Amino acid sequence: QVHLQESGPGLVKPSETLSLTCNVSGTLVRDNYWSWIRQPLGKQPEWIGYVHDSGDTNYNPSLKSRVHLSLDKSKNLVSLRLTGVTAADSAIYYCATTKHGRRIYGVVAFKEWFTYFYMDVWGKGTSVTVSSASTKGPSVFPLAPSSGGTAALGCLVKDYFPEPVTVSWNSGALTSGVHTFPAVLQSSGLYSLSSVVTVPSSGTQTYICNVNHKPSNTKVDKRVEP
Amino acid sequence: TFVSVAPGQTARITCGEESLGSRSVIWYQQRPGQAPSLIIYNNNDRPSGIPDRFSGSPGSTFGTTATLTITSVEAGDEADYYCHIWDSRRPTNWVFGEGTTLIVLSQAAPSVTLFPPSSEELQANKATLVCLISDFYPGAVTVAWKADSSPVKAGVETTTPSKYAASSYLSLTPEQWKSHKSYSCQVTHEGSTVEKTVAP
Repeated sequence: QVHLQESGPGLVKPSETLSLTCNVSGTLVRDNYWSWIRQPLGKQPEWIGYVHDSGDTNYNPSLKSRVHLSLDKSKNLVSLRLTGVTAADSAIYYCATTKHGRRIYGVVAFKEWFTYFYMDVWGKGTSVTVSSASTKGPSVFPLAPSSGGTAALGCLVKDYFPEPVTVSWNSGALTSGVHTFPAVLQSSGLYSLSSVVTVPSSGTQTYICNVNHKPSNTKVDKRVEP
Repeated sequence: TFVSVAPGQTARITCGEESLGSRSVIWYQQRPGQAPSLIIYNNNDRPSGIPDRFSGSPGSTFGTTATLTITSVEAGDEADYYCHIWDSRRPTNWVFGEGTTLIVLSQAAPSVTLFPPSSEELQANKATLVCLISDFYPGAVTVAWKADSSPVKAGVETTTPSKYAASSYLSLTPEQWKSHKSYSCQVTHEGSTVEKTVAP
């Protein structure tokens, strides 16, 4: 299946250069147009540019002097560099396969012919925070079960920066009953979040939350017990 | 903007400026916590996996706005929707149209859960009370904390809820936690207030 996976630093300081990679499987990069798209928190997507091995490539004018897009055929990846970043560049960044279509009329309407692009396969996205604040890894604590025949149970992921943190349960073998809350940005300027699972109260299965904070290369497995 | 609709009914979502030239409109759907995904291209063509409940207004009558219609709406359709406009008489749009949030009123009252500090946090000389609030609509709550009967003036951090679920955290020292008889999380929602309490 065509599958795109973006990666990046999570945190970049103002004035630095943002460098992102989009790892591609299930198709060869030379055979597609590629777009990068970004979406700030609470806002709509903004198209950064599209690139093709042919040279049929174009950049968003507002970013023109700061952006570079590339394809690496040997490694089958797509790259972005964005220079002189500021807080306005904070967003989730996405890689997408980009298909091309044409609106074609009678020759009497030739001036109105045009091409359009649509993004048909997107990656999961990589979060980019441009901030002068330093990275901080989370502290992870278990939220012990105590009390319908069902109990709740969770993990507290405390005081990290920047976003995001991913939490899974039993490495992915528990996605039902699961609610991972959106993070709170605290007055300290650090984030915290919690994830909970709902389970039947009766000493079978083991419950472990797996927390990963990519920006700080932190991975924590936390067993949660009564 | 926002559009709310009952399950089974028809939703319509408007996006972009009034048309000038011939049009090709692309629509994307974004589910909470997910990437946008393509829903419609070339005004009314659908990619693989998209049912004919979703339809786009022709790139047609001059001076009109593009609309996405969703018939027989289900709760799975709840999402943000964005269009990307191609208009033969305008420059390329590098920003998508402003999004619209589709609300599906399946229908409301919050589930609240309140955790004491973990032994492990206490062993690190810290303490956090965790008040989890979920499964409520509409998405307005206020949270207040009590120490015994006294209002807490400090250490509270509470999320703005999103698609609803919300969290409130009370940071305390271990001796503050052990001192009082109890602490309470009070959740105020649609005229009512739900309280849960926790004690050493």
